[PDB]
Amino acid sequence: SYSQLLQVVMAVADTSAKAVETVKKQQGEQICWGGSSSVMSLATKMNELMEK
Amino acid sequence: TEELAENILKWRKQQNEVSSCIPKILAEESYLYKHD
Repeated sequence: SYSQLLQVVMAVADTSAKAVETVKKQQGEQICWGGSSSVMSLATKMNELMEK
Repeated sequence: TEELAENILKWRKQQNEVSSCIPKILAEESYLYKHD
C-alpha cells in the first residue's frame, strides 16, 4: 500500500513540476521575432500587406 | 500564419494576372495613338 502510495505522490509531484515548466514556457514568450533584422523584415511584409 | 499564406499567394496571382493583362492595354493604347 505504501509502495503504490509513493508512486502516486511522486507521480503527482512530477505532474506539478511539468506544470510549472509548462507555465514557464507559455508565459515565457518563446517567439523572439528574430532579433532586430527579422522584426524589421516582418514589418516590411506588413507594409507590403497593407498596400491593398 | 496561414492568413499571410493566402495573402501572399493572392498578391502573387494578382500581379501575375496584371502582367498578363498589360499586353491588351498597351496594344489598345498604342493603336489609339497610332490612329489619327
